[PDB]
Amino acid sequence: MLVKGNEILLKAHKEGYGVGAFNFVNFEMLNAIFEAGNEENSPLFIQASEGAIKYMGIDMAVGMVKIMCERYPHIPVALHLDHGTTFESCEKAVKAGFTSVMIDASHHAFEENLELTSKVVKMAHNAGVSVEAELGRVLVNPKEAEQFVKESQVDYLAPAIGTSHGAFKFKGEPKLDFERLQEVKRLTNIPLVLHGASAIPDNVRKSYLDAGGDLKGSKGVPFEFLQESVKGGINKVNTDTDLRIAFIAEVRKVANEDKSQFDLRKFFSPAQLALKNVVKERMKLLGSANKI
Amino acid sequence: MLVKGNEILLKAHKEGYGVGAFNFVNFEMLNAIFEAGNEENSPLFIQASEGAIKYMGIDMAVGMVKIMCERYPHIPVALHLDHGTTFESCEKAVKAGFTSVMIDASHHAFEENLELTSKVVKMAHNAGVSVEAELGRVLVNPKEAEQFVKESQVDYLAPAIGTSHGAFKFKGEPKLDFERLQEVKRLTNIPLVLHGASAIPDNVRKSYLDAGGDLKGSKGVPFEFLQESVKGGINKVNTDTDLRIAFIAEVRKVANEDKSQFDLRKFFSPAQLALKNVVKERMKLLGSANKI
Ligand code: NA
Ligand code: NA
Ligand SMILES: [Zn+2]
Ligand SMILES: [Zn+2]
Ligand SMILES: [Zn+2]
Ligand SMILES: [Zn+2]
Repeated sequence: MLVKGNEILLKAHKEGYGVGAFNFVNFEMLNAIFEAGNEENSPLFIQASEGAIKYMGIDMAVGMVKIMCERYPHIPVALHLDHGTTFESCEKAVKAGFTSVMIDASHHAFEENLELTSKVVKMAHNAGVSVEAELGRVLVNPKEAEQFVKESQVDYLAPAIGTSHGAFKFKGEPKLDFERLQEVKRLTNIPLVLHGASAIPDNVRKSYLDAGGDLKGSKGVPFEFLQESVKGGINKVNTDTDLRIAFIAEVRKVANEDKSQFDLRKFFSPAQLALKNVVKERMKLLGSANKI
Repeated sequence: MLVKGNEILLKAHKEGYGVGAFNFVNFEMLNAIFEAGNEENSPLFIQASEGAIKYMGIDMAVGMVKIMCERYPHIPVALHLDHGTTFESCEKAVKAGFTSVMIDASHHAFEENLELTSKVVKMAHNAGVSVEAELGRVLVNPKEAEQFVKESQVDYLAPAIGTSHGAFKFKGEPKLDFERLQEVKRLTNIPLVLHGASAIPDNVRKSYLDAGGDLKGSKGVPFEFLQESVKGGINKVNTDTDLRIAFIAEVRKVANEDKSQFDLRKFFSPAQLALKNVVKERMKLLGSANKI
């Protein structure tokens, strides 16, 4: 059932596992994410970026998730606004029925970030909705994180410890500041969020290139860094790129191998399966499998 | 809003125009169809095959359409089960919120076709749902059609007048029996349905071939035959193949021109536009534009 984001992440926080936060932009992605959670007996964070919401319509985004929740009413599900850019955007998500909203003001100075975050928190908490904020761009200041969390009363925090959104994360070898993660965790004692957490698994890379795609030397967060992140206190692991590559790899493959194929189901049933499997493996990696 | 299929088709019947019946299998197809209906001020018949319902789940098929209707509440919309093959399938569609159901028993002899159709009609009319049936494979016997409609109470009839499904309709020159259509129309005085009515326009074919697609010498119903069909009494024009070809053309196109592209919206926003334009033009051709 559809629940406050903090309901899910407080449990992950206390028990020391990570919950994948999986972006979707249409029915096929959403269906595959839900089937993965059902098969791995794992809670789900479902997130939609502002762009995904513009594409679907916020009414469709919420509506499709509510249908999927009724289909799998035993799975805890949070519906999360990913990288909300304005108070008004977070407010619209709250009104539409999102159960978690992220406000990204990390590009502002501390005082302005804190002020905007606090305003979102007041609004969202009055409506029973949980709030994520971000600190750091470059890396988080743990004492700043400590005061930020206490002052804003935000539910979870994304501290910058060395990740970038999308492919092409690291200018070489993957590096994450785990001692800084541990300090943030110690001082804030709340669920923490990792952005830019796609790993680009080798099998997903191989299916994408074998289908003719070009990943342009992208580097994901290695699996061991994700596991060490969770050990350091990460409880929400934002995952988008991995899903998109796996999905479009299969779409490209169908197009290549049958130039007369125009039944959408023939493109998107294998795409769903590939996406579903990435999610299932990620739920096992992060420790959310069998936590229902 | 969401209305009984007969509400839309009775108006078309009485005023002598055709309403396109457009199949969907996911959100992108449904969104494009609805934007077309909104931009051409046209009533909408939205169709889901049994395969599409299995792919989406009938709860999602109905759910997404209801969301779309609330987004465009000035548009009359019927949600129609396309080629229901059993009573139980039609009954499940009625229970899920479909407003029109088609039972295809045209492969049975007249007596068994009529018996199953009448059983579906009694169930669906008790629930306020309209019913379509089919006669002919062999082209329709107009005198059978007259008795069939009188005895079954079915709301609209698909008579076989020379069309098959999907691509590869005519292995030569297009040809439809308009004399037999006019007779069926005169004897039944109900809305009539044309199955296998995709035209495969030249521009859609070209886009698909331009993107490396292979249409294997497929040929559709020419626009002038579709217009002569509506002149003869066709009021519902089943359209599916044209939508898929135009959609997948743009998908293949995006895959070909950028091997690093894996943002789903970059594949499906141009796909939606190409599908919307096919639908808009078809609505103009059939005479449903500006009938809202
Ligand atoms: Na987020
Ligand atoms: Na039909
Ligand atoms: Zn992010
Ligand atoms: Zn971020
Ligand atoms: Zn048909
Ligand atoms: Zn048929």
